[PDB]
Amino acid sequence: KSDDVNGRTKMYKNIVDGNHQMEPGMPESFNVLLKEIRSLGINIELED
Amino acid sequence: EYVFESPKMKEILEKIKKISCAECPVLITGESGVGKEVVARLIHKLSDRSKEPFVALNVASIPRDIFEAELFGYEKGAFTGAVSSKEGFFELADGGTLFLDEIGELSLEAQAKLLRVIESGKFYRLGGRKEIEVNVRILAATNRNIKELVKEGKFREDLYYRLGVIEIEIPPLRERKEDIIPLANHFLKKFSRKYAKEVEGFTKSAQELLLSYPWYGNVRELKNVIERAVLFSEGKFIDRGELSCLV
Amino acid sequence: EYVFESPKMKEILEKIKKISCAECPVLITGESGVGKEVVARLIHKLSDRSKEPFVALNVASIPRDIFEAELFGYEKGAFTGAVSSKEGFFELADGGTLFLDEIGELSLEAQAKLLRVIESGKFYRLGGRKEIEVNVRILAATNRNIKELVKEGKFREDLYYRLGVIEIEIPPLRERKEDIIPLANHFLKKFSRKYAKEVEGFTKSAQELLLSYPWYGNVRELKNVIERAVLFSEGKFIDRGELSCLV
Amino acid sequence: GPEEITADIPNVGEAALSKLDESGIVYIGAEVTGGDILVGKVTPKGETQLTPEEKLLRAIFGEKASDVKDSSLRVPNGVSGTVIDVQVFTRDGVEKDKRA
Amino acid sequence: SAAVKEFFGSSQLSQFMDQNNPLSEITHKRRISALGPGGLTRERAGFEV
Amino acid sequence: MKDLLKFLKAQTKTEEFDAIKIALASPDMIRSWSFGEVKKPETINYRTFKPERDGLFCARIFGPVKDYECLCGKYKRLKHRGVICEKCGVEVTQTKVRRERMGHIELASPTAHIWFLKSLPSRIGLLLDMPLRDIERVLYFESYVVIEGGMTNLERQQILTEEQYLDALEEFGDEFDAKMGAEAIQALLKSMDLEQECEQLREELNETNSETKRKKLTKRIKLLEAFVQSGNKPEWMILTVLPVLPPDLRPLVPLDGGRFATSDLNDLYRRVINRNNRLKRLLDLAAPDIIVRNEKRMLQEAVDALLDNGRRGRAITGSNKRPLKSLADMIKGKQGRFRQNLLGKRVDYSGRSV
Amino acid sequence: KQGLQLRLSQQLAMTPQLQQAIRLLQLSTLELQQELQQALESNPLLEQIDTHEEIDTRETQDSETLDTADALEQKEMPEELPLDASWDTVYQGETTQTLQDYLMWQVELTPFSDTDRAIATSIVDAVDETGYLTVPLEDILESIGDEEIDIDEVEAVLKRIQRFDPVGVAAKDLRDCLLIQLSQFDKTTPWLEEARLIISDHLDLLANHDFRTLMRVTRLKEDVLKEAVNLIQSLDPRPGQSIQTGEPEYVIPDVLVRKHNGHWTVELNSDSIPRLQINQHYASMCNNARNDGDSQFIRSNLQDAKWLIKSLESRNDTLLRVSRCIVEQQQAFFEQGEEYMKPMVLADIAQAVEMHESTISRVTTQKYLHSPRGIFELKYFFSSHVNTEGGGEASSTAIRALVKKLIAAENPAKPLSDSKLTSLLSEQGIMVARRTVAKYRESLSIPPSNQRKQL
DNA sequence: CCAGAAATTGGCACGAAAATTGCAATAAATACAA
DNA sequence: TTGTATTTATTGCAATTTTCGTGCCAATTTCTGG
Ligand SMILES: Nc1ncnc2c1ncn2[C@@H]1O[C@H](COP(=O)(O)OP(=O)(O)OP(=O)(O)O)[C@@H](O)[C@H]1O
Ligand SMILES: Nc1ncnc2c1ncn2[C@@H]1O[C@H](COP(=O)(O)OP(=O)(O)O)[C@@H](O)[C@H]1O
Ligand SMILES: [Zn+2]
Repeated sequence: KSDDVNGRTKMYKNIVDGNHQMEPGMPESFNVLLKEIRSLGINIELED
Repeated sequence: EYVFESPKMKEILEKIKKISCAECPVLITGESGVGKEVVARLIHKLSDRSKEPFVALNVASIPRDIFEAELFGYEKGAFTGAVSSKEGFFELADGGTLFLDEIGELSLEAQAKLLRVIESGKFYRLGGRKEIEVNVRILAATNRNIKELVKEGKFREDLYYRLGVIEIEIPPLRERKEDIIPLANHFLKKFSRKYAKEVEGFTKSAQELLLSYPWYGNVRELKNVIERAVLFSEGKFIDRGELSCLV
Repeated sequence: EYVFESPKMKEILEKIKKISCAECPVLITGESGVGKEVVARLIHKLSDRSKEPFVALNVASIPRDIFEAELFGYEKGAFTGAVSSKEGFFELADGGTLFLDEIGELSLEAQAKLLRVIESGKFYRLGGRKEIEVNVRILAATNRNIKELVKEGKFREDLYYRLGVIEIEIPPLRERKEDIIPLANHFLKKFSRKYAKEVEGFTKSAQELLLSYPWYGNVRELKNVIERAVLFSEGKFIDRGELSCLV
Repeated sequence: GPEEITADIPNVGEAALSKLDESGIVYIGAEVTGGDILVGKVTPKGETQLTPEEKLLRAIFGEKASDVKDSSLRVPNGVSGTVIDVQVFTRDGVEKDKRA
Repeated sequence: SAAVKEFFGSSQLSQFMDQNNPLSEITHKRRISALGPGGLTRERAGFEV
Repeated sequence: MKDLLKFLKAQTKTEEFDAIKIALASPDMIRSWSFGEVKKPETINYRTFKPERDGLFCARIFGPVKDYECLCGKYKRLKHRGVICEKCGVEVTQTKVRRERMGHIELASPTAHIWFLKSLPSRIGLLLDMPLRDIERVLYFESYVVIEGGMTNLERQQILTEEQYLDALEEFGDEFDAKMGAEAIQALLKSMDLEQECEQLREELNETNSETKRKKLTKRIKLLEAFVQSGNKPEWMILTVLPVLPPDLRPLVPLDGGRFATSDLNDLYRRVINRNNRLKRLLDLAAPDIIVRNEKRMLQEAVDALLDNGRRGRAITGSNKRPLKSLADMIKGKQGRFRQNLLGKRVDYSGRSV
Repeated sequence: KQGLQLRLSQQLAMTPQLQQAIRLLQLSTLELQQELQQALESNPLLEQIDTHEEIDTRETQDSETLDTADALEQKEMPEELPLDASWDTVYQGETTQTLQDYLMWQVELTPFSDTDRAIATSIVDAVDETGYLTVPLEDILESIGDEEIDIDEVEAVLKRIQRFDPVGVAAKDLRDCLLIQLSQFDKTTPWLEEARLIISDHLDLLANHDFRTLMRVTRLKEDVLKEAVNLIQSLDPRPGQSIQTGEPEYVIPDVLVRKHNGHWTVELNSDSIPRLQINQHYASMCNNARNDGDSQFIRSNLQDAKWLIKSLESRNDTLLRVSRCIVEQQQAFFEQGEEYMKPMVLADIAQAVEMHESTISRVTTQKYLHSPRGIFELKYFFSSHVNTEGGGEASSTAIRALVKKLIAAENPAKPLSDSKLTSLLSEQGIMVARRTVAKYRESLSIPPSNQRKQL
């Protein structure tokens, strides 16, 4: 409902098709936060 | 374009086609008037630098004192009288092809000025302290036997092995009996429109005389004879009488 | 990139290794296409001046009347044209190596103009009233027997011992039979890789032919012949027929 | 080039231009709802290269269509009312229209 | 002129007149404020003022 | 990719993970992150309205401004996907890669990281066991510090003023080594050892018994053991390369009239780039040190302002006397990512009324 | 004698003393700013006036460590509420939907297969902002990436896409777009079959405005032809312009011209005039007590900075003088618009300001003037002339304006040709040849006489 | 009504006028130490 | 009483290309008699 860019489109398509099911992903704001923390010279990364 | 009829000319053209992909310098040997410059221009067109400029120079007229000045250019303070920097022939031919007419006549002393430029491609201007790198393909044409000059102590063998990587031989017109009639017809057609004489062809006697003659000046002498015949004829076809310039 | 399979080449390499810390000028003598430039650059690389600029200059490329200006530079007001202070090639290679290519062709007059610079490193510019101290290691290359030219009177004996602290002789390739096969293989590999050719070696008859011809251009002639064969190659293996220019 | 306030918009129907006067501005007393045009304006779209297709379009449908694009003022969605007052402000040296 | 325009247009004590009704305008014009340039702030004001 | 179906299927994947790891970044890591180096402080051309080359919005570094088109326009459609134009250098791909491509800036001289100097207790001062006053004086070119003790009576961390350094230089000559700036601190951090300090502090704690000094020794030993166990290195606390944020996360605000205005982050980046370029030019001409020291101090201050504006001394403000927001401001506070966008957010399929 | 010799000579030297501070006139404001940036980078003694300011900040900042009891102890109110709520309980843009976004939204909600969806994605990628397909289907088939697919599948997917909203989008050419639009109409439409026939078969005749061969071939009357043509003209030639995404681009003027007290005042745009300054801090250490190398360095850099500042000031003065002279000469244009602009060449301006024509040419390159009428170029006011009966002159710009005005007020059934346009200009005193009139008409992209008639 | 016979336009060429750029370091007036 | 180093004061020519107007003519649109 907020910032899963692919999830929004998939949810809308499924609702129109009559299939009330979602495929969640990663919010975009967390990726923005990762980039902003990296811009400070700190190495933060998703593991495995 | 250019007309090639004899088997030797076809073989030369095929070899040129095969070696056009090669960037090696070429040395061409023959006589005066055999068409070495035409072959060089064909080679330049058939290579990948056809769009690139082609600079052909007759090195038999360059003064010895300004030899380095013309070849390498110079800076502002190189000598007296100069106020501005000047480019060199290699730089002017950078990214293209440089052709040298009558390389056999070159002086032995000046042959040392081209020992390193051909291989290394790096040189300094007069009055300068900066090294310049280029990419120029060297073509040389000569009517003299280079190897004989080397053996008789007149040519620098290092420069020979620098240029003697690809060899081309153009036989004179005396071995081109098949390729006399097409050249004569082409020259007649060209000069008929050039001088508005409207002459079409030749008669049997004129063709026989032109074919039987062992031309020494080759294509140049044949073209001059055709031009003189055009200038001094009024008929539709040129007979043997109008060809009185020959022996 | 450089093949040293002959025992003499290994001896030369070991001597070069022993003189890496040696700073004295060296003189190299050999024939055409033996590898004087390669050996000199290997000496330069193995010395303490590996990262220092390596200024290679040919003495014959400078006009006679501006030779001093190109050798030492000039100051302002020295002559009609001395617009500003300019340094010479010796000051250009400060702390590095200066490579005098083809020192044999140098005239007697020029050899008397550089007797104090090599031994002491001090020279005055044209118009400069201050003494210039420079430290450049000098490597000279020649294709002439200088030890005989000093006797014949065509070379100045004073400069011979200034450039005769260390002398290197490169034997001709026709005596270096351990190099012909490896050099031919390396050249064939390089020219096949560059020309997109599907050839990957010689035939046994071709190998026997390459070890019997009396090469005169030595390594350079071998490279030229290999390139000529690669250009006109028509099979995965090169036969004696392609190398018909030898004998 | 300058934007023009005009009543001749190439890409609108005649019904949508019924409420505009000869200067391209709505009449006093008009009842308008969301989506209606209040002031008609056009904007230059540049100098498109005269390709054969562009020449065909200009030949068939006219030149005004191929030179300008619509940038009119429209009633926002969910807004209705009656036009009771119109004011025009013009810079010095610019020609005044009929409404002014 | 710049200082005068800034004061009369973008000061904290210069405000659009409240115009709901006449009482709004009368109340707005008779208003006293402890805030502004040289006054207090609603975070540092206190409890006794 | 060759088959377009798999190519489209593989750009909507979700990354798999089960943990998050944080550490310090070496200059090699920062260089491996980036796609190019930023060299010019310009952003937009204002004549062709296209990004400048090597600028803060360069398409050769950060990506295409249009989907599957390069800057010049030789390659334009999906049939040329994954192709680098040899004329402009722009890849042919999606324009969303401008959200996840970073750049880097090569600094002329080292600069300290303001977070590892001003977050109490100071990490540099705790590792080197020096007061914060001395480190601040050295970093901002107000005093000297000895790097190598030498054969004289100068200690390995002794602070020397101008006159003291002058007389020491004229007395001892070239026996010692004294420096100022971030280079000196980096030299101290690079030349130290951790195991010897650990064992010495452990033996000192074993022998000497105290209350405050025992706490100090415990703090230092904990810091040393943490640094040893972690893969970090002390000299990584001094910046040599500077990361640059992707351009779509710091967009330019367009206004009616064609004015692009400016953003605080872009302004701070431009100031850093200008100072770095001027110092790079000055170092090449062998200019007198009396000017290059001021240039290095200004570069240090600019980097500090970019990383965290207002934490150290004065704060750089805008035209209307408002301090510029830095990266830390974007991260922390009640207006930062955590409070405003991650712990709560606005949603679709919602309404409100009386 | 040929030879490079070093000698002492007594010769005469010409005066090439030029080519200094001359390249600063031909550049625009943006390139001039770039050059100034380079100069500031290379010279430590040059600084430019800025606006950034720095002020001290030492106020304490509240953190979480403040205990809960202390919060209730304090009489003051918190600066920001810890609770995620407002006091009653950086700018970024927004996403916009383009034509391709709308098309992909419709593609997502259509029962396609995976292969068909990839084909549709490629097709929509190959659609421009006017609504037409910019590549042949062969390129799309090549970009699909496998050889198991024919061209009929691509055609079917394209036909499905062409029925999206707007109708006619992703069409190959104009005829295809018009036929697609017509296929959506009902058969009850009166003039449908004739319009369909005209579009399908004879569309170039309508482009050439024949109206004679057209009726002969289609065997129709004049009224039915007019009705069909009006129906065709009611269609949308650019279906992809319903969703308009764009913004106009502007140019910041270099010279401002206004009218005060009935007099034309000309000045420079103060928001864009370049300027520099001398850094006093570095230049204030130029004392002999310091090192001599430092002293010579600072002296050289200060002299260069002062010279550059003088050159910039002179450039600004020259530009202002030239603009003022040009405005003064062309005064009737600013009061009555076009048709009143007198002919002008660089020689007149150079004589008026006592300079060479090269200086005038360089100063007026890529310079823009703002007037109450609009934004123009400084070079726009120079034009040729055509001799007018009685010794007068007529500028080509005025003649073009007159020709456009005459053509814009003609009878549609009888378009005015070059022969009649010359006669109208002949009776006004202008003596302009037919070829020149045709050239002027072509320069305005106006069709010839036979291609402007209407029914 | 229709076919044979008259205006229209844009390419190409001519001379002449106008816009463009390659010349990159100089010279004259003024103050100070012997 | 003078000879030298410093500070301002120098924004124009001459090739050279590009463009201006205008006439000739060949491939298209209009005018008139059986
Ligand atoms: N060991 C080697 N391996 C490969 N190539 C070699 C070797 N020795 C010589 N060559 C080749 O020999 C060629 C000529 O070398 P070089 O320039 O030293 O010749 P030179 O005539 O002695 O030089 P110079 O006259 O310029 O002093 C080069 O193209 C080089 O590749
Ligand atoms: N294939 C050809 N077709 C037409 N003319 C040729 C051909 N070959 C040679 N020639 C003529 O022969 C002449 C030889 O000129 P050039 O090559 O300059 O001198 P040389 O032959 O002595 O090198 C040229 O002028 C050219 O016209
Ligand atoms: Zn490109």
